[PDB]
Amino acid sequence: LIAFDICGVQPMNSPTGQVFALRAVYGKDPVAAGAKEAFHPMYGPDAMFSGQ
Amino acid sequence: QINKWQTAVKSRKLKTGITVELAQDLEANGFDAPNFLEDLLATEMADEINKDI
Repeated sequence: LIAFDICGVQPMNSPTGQVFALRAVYGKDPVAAGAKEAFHPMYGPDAMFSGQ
Repeated sequence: QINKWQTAVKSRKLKTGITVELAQDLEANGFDAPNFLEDLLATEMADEINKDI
């Protein structure tokens, strides 16, 4: 076997568990169409958001 | 004069049946699954005994 050296495990102690995640979101409303992610790795920062 | 009042003992019988998956979910959800089952039957029986009496 390939074991599980290629994936996460996070074993359960209850069936049907869940995972949360945090996105830093800008534009005065974290939950809105078009809101943007501050630390997204592919998309660059809004270089002038805090500036001009 | 001495007379006697007699009767045979009669029976009551209950069963539940909990799958292993259910027992596992009960444990996960904070229930003592093996004791839960016994309390269910014991309680239901004791209640039925009170109804009978």
